[PDB]
Amino acid sequence: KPCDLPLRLLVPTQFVGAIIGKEGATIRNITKQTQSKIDVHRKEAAEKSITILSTPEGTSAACKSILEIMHKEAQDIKFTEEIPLKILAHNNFVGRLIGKEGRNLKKIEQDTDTKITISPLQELTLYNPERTITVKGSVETCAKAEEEIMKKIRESYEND
RNA sequence: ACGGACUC
Repeated sequence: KPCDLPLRLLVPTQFVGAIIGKEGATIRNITKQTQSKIDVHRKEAAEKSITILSTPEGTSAACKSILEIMHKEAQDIKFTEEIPLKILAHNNFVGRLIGKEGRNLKKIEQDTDTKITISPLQELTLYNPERTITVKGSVETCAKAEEEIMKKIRESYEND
């Protein structure tokens, strides 16, 4: 029933302060409301990883809160550039997400109204096996795409 | 730096 595989996001360092909040208040609320364990590295592109461990539903809820917080802060500081959702996933667990001929990926794109691209295999390194899944859309469409992407990642984890 | 946090 529990899947040990966390959701891992890549977010711009600029927005981590809003995610965590003064004295941890914001992230404290998220982890309480979504019953999740969320890890942000203090030192670590000017992007930082966030690891979210929870049920599928609590994981999607925490991701959606982080996307909402980040979009608000971008508006607050007149940050005009798009902020795609970026999911990290081990190379061993992406073939099911993509599917024969990209079929599964394109279906998620059409179902969620996002544009999803995966980093090229040859950008991996010996000791970084994580591909970057970039999801372009609104807060709402990106959150739905996260739900569908991680279903496929977990399906591969739990079988493959 | 709005850096919070629950083990194995």
